[PDB]
Amino acid sequence: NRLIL
Amino acid sequence: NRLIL
Amino acid sequence: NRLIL
Amino acid sequence: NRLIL
Amino acid sequence: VLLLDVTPLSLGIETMGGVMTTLIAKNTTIPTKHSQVFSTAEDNQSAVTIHVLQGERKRAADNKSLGQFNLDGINPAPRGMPQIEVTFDIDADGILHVSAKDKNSGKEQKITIKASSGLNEDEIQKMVRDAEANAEADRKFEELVQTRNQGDHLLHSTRKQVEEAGDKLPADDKTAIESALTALETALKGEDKAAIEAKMQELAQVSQKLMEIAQQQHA
Amino acid sequence: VLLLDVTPLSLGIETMGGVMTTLIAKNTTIPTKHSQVFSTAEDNQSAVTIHVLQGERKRAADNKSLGQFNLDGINPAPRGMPQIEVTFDIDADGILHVSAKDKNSGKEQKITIKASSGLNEDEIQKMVRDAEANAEADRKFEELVQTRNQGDHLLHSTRKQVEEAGDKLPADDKTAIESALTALETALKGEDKAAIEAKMQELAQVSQKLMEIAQQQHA
Amino acid sequence: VLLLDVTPLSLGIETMGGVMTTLIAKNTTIPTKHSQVFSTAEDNQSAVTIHVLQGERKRAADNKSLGQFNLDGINPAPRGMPQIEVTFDIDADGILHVSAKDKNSGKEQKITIKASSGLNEDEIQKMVRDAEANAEADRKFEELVQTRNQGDHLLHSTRKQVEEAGDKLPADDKTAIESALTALETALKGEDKAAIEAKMQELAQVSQKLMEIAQQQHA
Amino acid sequence: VLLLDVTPLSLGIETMGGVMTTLIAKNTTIPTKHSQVFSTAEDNQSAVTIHVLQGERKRAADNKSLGQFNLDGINPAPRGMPQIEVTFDIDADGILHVSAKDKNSGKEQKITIKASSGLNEDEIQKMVRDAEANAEADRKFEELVQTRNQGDHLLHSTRKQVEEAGDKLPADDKTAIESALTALETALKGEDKAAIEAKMQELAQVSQKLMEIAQQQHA
Repeated sequence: NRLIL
Repeated sequence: NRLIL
Repeated sequence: NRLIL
Repeated sequence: NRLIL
Repeated sequence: VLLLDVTPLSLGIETMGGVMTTLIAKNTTIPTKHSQVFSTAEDNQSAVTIHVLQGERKRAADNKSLGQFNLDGINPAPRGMPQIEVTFDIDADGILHVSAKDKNSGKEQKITIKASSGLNEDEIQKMVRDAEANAEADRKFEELVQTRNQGDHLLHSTRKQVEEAGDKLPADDKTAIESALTALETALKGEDKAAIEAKMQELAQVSQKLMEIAQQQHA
Repeated sequence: VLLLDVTPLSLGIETMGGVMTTLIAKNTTIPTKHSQVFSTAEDNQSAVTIHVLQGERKRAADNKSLGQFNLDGINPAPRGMPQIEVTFDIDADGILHVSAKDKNSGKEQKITIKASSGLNEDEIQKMVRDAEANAEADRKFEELVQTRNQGDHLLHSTRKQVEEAGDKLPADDKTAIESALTALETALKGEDKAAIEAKMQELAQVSQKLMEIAQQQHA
Repeated sequence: VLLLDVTPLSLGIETMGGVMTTLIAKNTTIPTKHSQVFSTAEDNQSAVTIHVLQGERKRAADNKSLGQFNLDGINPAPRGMPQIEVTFDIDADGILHVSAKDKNSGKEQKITIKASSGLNEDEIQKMVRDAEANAEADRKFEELVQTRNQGDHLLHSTRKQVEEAGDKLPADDKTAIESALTALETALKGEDKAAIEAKMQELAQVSQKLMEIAQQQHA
Repeated sequence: VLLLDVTPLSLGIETMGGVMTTLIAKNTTIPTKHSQVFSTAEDNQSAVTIHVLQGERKRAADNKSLGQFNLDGINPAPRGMPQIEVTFDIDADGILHVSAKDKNSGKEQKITIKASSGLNEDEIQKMVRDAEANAEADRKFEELVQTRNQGDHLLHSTRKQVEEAGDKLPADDKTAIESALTALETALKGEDKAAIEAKMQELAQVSQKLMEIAQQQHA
């Protein structure tokens, strides 16, 4: 569930 | 009319 | 010729 | 021996 | 004006590596609305967790957690393709509205964080001087997360390119490349920047033929 | 809290020399109340003018004028004896109340300055970077006002001590001292710090016998 | 110590979008050595230009240019794979050594910039207050470059995934996707963030079947 | 320039009340030379102690002591008349020369403080964040010292004016004034700002006839 730039 | 410290 | 991060 | 402003 | 409403601390979200990414900088005058577009970390990722943070530290865990919520229903796609727009909106009353919208589906979730939330004045002062006492340790942390993220990019992209290469890749090359991805994957689980860098370099040194194939494939 | 009420610019008053003396510093959280006690510049002064200022510049004239008012009815006294307490009080609504109270009479006057007064956000930013562009010229101005004020102190005190000395002072000494006070008075009207300093030094060099008499008189 | 040697302004390099990426922050004490790893912007890119900058502005062109040099001989590879390590090293004498090393070949080029180079004290002060006068316009510039870069990522990756899809992609889908990449490519040449965002959104809305194929291909 | 020599911390001297008075501000570029003129605290004072300080705290004792030296041979004079010029001169090599010159005699003493003296980088950072953690307690300290100094001025001047008044002062008035100076003298030895203010106010309330006499005496 992470977000990246 | 001035003020001083 | 650009660079990216 | 103090100094003042 | 004799007075301004300003944010006493930066506000943002946790991104990959456990870092705070700022959406609204410290001392921005409110009301204000800022947005940035983020994406997924893994292939076929179906949800993102928006973890809202207040503070000036680079490590998410060293900032104050204002809340979290998930956005689900992300359709299957390679990592980094989905576009998840995150907007931080502080109104005239000092209330923070955070929303995450998937631009493919138009699906959206929000969290609302009342003006009283977050750090009190004593913690705000503590935060600003801790960020200052720790500018160096935070920089080294930022550089490590950046290295780890670049290594994870190299790992994932190289694996995808080995697969697209198939038999175009010489067996000697594939053996060298695969042993090096295993070594990189392992190093990625640690905390040693120079070890990650070392395994990335070994992959670059053994992948020159693979790089040529992948370039040609789309040339 | 996600938000603070802070002063975007320092607030204070004009004191002798045309300088801004700050009562509430830039970025103080409101509500807040600060006071300082001031006095008169001349013997037998019957009134003081409170000129309220907003900004970060050392010269009063380079800051924003929020208003002025006078406090009258100061009873006759030597300069520097009356105690005029000036309080700056910003309430929860961002309204600034400035009062000046004479502690001998208990007489008081106020000005109230509504939250909307003073510089808008564009002037506030201009002010903060002008104060920064000019930190040096403002320092030199501050040092000149300080020199001029010390020279005016020396002028006035030395004149009072010549009078208390009367015939204890040798005629040669009084001639030297009086020519030097005339020279100091003249230099005080200009803008040349080193000329003021030069006339103050000449007075110190010719006043050593007067200094001894005045010391003895109260010893 | 009564004194420190510090950098009066940030130092770094120009990266994609015309932005200054900082390697050594303003007010770092010297000597100091910092490195970061960069990569190529295009498939089959054979060289990188290291443009060295001094200052606090987000636009490269608004900072002071300390020099530039090229590193050639980058072997053919997809954009973003090569690892070009850039190190900024300021020694005890205040001399800045900038090097770029390709970690695949071990090839390196350097520029040396003597302590006297860059902005004088008057420009340094002008720079610090210009960065402050322009924090907003610089933020909007940063957000536009970020949008443009994400759009260029989406353009390039989607083109690579259409090719890997081949006939797995339904003809209706490919028509929709290809018209949308043309529209995105065009928008990328302009300066209108919301137009870029609009063309990226249209691509996400028409690419859901392509996204599913590309995910499956490596699943 | 890629580099500047700047002062990492303010430098100055201890003045009456135990306060640090700054001669050279934090982050001034060297070489630099600044001077200010100080005077004596007591009638017939024959010497001044120059206590040199490094740091950002208002209390002298909370800053780093770089040295002290005395200037003797001040000729007898009322407090506040002698002119003792104190110059802080940091040369190109980072060496600090502090001198104190009596402008009446031309007598001078110096201390030289080598570039390596004072706080190391770890204490410098600690100092800057302590000054920040304590901006409030330091402000209250500054306001107390200012009150105490104004009370000491009122005490001393009123005693001198009672003496010059002699029998012009009505016996009722002198009794009231003398009991109030005793009360002020006592309050001056403590730490309670409002008690000092209270005793100063009582003196102003009982001294209105004395004030009129002293004004008339020099009118």
